[PDB]
Amino acid sequence: VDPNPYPETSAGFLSRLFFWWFTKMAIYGYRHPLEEKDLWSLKEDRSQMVVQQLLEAWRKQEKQTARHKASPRKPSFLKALLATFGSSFLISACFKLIQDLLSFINPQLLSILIRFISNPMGPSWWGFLVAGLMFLCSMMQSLILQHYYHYIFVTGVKFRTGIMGVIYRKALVITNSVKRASTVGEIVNLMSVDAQRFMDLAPFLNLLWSAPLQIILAIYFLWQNLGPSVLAGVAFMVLLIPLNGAVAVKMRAFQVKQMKLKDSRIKLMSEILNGIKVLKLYAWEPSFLKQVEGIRQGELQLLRTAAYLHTTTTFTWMCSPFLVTLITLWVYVYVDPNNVLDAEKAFVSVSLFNILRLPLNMLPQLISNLTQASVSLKRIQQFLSQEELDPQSVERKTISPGYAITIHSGTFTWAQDLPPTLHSLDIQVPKGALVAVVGPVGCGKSSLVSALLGEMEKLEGKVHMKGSVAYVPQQAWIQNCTLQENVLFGKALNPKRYQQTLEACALLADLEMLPGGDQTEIGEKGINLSGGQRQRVSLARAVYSDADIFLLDDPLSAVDSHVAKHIFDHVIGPEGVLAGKTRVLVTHGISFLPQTDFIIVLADGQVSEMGPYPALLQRNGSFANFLCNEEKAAIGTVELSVFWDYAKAVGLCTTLAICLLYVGQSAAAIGANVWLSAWTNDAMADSRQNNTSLRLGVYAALGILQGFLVMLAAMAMAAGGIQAARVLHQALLHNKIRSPQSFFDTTPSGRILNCFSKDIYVVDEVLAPVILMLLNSFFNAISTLVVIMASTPLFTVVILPLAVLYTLVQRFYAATSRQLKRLESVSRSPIYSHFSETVTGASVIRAYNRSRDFEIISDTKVDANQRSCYPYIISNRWLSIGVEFVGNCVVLFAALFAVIGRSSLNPGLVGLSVSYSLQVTFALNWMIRMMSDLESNIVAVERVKEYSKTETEAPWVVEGSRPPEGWPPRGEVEFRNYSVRYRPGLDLVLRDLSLHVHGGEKVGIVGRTGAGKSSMTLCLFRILEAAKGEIRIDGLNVADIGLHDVRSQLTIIPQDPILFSGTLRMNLDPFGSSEEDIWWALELSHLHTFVSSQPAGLDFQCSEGGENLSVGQRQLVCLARALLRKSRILVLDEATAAIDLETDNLIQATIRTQFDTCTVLTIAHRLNTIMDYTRVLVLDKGVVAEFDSPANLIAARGIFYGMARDAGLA
Repeated sequence: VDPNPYPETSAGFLSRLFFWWFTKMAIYGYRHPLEEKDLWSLKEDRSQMVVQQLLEAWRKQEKQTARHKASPRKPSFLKALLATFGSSFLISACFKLIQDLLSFINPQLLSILIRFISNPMGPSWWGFLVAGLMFLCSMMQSLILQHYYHYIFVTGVKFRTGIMGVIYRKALVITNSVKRASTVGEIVNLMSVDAQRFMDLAPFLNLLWSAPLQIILAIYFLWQNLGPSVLAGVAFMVLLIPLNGAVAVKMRAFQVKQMKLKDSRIKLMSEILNGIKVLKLYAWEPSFLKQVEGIRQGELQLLRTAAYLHTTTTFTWMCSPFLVTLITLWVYVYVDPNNVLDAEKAFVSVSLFNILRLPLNMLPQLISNLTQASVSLKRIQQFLSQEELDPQSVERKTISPGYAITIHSGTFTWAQDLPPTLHSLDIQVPKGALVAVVGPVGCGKSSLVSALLGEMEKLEGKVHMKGSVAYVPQQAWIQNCTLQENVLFGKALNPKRYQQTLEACALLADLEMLPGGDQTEIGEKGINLSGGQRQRVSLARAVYSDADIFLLDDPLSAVDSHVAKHIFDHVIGPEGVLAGKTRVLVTHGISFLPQTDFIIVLADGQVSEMGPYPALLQRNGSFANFLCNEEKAAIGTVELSVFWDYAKAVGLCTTLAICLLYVGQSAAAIGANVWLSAWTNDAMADSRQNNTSLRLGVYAALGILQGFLVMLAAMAMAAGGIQAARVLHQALLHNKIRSPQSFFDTTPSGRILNCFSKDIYVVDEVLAPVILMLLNSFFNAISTLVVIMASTPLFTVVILPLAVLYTLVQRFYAATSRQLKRLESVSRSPIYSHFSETVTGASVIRAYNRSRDFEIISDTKVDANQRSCYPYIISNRWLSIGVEFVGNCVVLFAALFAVIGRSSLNPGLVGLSVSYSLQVTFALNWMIRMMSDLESNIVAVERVKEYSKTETEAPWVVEGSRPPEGWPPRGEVEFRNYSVRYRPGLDLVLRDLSLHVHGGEKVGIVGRTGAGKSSMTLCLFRILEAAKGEIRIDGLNVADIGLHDVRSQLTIIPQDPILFSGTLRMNLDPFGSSEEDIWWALELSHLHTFVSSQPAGLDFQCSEGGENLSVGQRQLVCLARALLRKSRILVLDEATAAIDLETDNLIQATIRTQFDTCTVLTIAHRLNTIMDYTRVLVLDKGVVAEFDSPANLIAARGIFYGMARDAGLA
């Protein structure tokens, strides 16, 4: 059958009520990695079926829409979504009415226990029954809610897969104008945004009837307990919905302001990363750092003015429950003097204030989602009802005799409003005749091919065509698959043809040029083929199809003219493979006209000439005018060390204070109730007390001490996470800028810029708000468990068994959930990439009669996300049935221990223990969601930590070794006994060099390819350390002096000119240290006339990569920075390979005239540049051939002479 089947199918009453069938995937995920082939197979939910049902309705209603508009009553998707999925929502309503009405039993059974502990003369059986019936009503409420959630969430995965398939079946029949009116980006956003909103509205649709009920019964059952006063309490819960929203608007304002400053830092980093060569060689690295720090300081201050908007959310979650209990039990005591609080009317009016809170807090979200989704159903109903291509404008069943294409009196217009492109066209191409439709400028002709494929409106006329059609478009379409697929579109591989077709189009050299061969992937996610390459693949698809009629549109566009004749003779023309086909070629040239059997030339939209090429010459009418014209990383567990690194960064001291202020808030709260639970016993023990002031006041103060202490903690985990961000980024930017040259070359820049963008973002704006919620929920649960154990001291035995069961469900859940939420992210993207190709290429997909095949390639892509969405929706139900059993066992054991020990408890303590215990599940579910976000998001402190530790280059400046006074002036660089290599683990690239250069003579370096000439420039600047020997300059080894001082004193006109974005003020000088010289050198380099021309002058803006300035000007720009440096030695590099002579000529005279009194060492990419140099060093395979004059080398027949004859210079 199938190797892996949806487990549900086979399960019994007890494994399908408690979701025990997800157990095996859960155990497997933690230990082994999960892959797309271990995900279960969908039930026979498969898109093919869901889409069928949604379409059937639209058709009935739209078929009846001809009737509905005729009786406007436009067809409505809403009536189809409701007929198709409407009976299922009605079942889900009943599971919600039973959870809503079985959640008010437990608050009312509590009132019976707090009215038993009061009567000593009651048989103990009454108590043990209320303890059991308070666990059964709790079990029946969980196993029902978690079975409504399975239906509401699975219905979401089926609205998205049904409004994502009625859209992809309309894009393939929509007329040309609608595609032109809306950008393809907007049309693939009726699946990306609009269908996905329908999946997220699904959970909050049955809250338009529940929320307005749980809030109208809870207020009634609190009217009975506390009187009209409970109305004040609800006001302080209905006036926090406005306030929490106001904090949120002020947060977005902060986030948008930040997204401006972060994007600036990433851009200056990108430019530093993509130029770390010249930034290091010139000593500019100390300066480009201060530019990045200045932008980081601005980002850090803006994060300080957003701690205050996160302390406010911790105050509402932690201290809002107490404030409703104070306003309510304050108004009640005043409103009338006689009212007396008892345990029932103070701990049953607290368990009924929690049931009101989850529903009243989700009333704002329901209005947002049900209002964003009215916009979507308006868009998803416009696309579904726009006009469609006319299926029978062209006639394919039969044809007029001895012909294939006949159009009589046909006029075609792209749009009803637009001017008609073609008028009364008449054509009758005979079978197998090459007809070339050539016409003058004014374009058109195009409308001939698109008219025949049926893609324009036949306002008047008739078109008849017979046979299969193959269309080569004006702009080619390449599918996202392999080249071998593009060549055979939906065809079986006859090897002979595959050889005949590619080679006949000469794609054979191209296939060898393809790195992966013909099997390579082409498309957006593929090697980018050349424009001419694109046209050839398209022609190939057609030639393989072996179709009866070939409508070719300007295939000969980007093709090489010489190569094109070969394609014409081999495939298009009479001697070519396509010789019995009927071909209509729309071309704009006279070269191929003689070959054509007959030529259809037309003027405006009216045919002018219908004759052979000889006839065209004799006609001499407008034809004459036309002629003249690892595995662990995939699981992702986080080691306990990655949490000791965040702590050391925040501060070990700030971390103690956050805890000792959260263990001081708990005490205050766990005591403020021990005061209510001593005030609610005042009436029983003594008939009347006058102490209501001393008892209201103290409770209000102990509550305010909880609030003062939690705000001080929340403000110390939000100002202690902006000390981690400063410490962690400031060190990545320092180790990375100083990393040795090899790291930049071996490691792609894309990875380094990932760390300075996405990972430094999490460390700053995500971890601090998710560690203030793991703590909040951990302390709402530790307080709740301390009261029960103190009130009934034996409840302790149960805490250790239930804690093991709670840890095990979290360990197995997080591991599996993470893997499933990654397999889903990778899967979702393909569904959208296919839609964009179907909208862009729908004319080739339809003309080759392959529309169905392309509707099934979608269903195999919308049935690969579902196979990973379903396993996740079940996983959050196998956990929610484990946290709910370790939360219903606290209600049974906190009410089976009060009844065992009735004699020592009092009505109030039994109320305080049991009341709290009904709220363990909310706290425990938040602690599992928040512990999972921290483990997923704290991988970032691991990467920032590992990039920061790479090895570093020698000190930029070392004291005690400062450079000697005026050390460069002797100007002689002696290489002595030196050996060097690019990376540890490679063979020496230079060997034992021994040289002495007289100060100032121009020693050119001439070398064979593979002689490591490029090592010479790097070795002098200590980019690469000396493996053995020295490069002492003027008696001073460069090794002893600090790397930075030596580099600044020397001039390098680098091979690649780089202009980082900014100002010519900075590009010429970042330090900026002569006020007037910047112009003088620039004209010396013939650049000032261009600089003065632009009105701005200095500070003319230079784009990213200095793109605005032309390469030639940029090369001189290098000469300019150098012109300012004025060092004793000058080092050129790769002077010219493709650069123009005028700049090249300019450089050599200037460097000869201005750099004359200096040692000049020029590596030479062309031996032509090195002429008249006093002493020339020839290098071969790391050996110096000789040190003598160039003419002398020629007379002595050195390797240089062999190169000189290669140039032929002499």
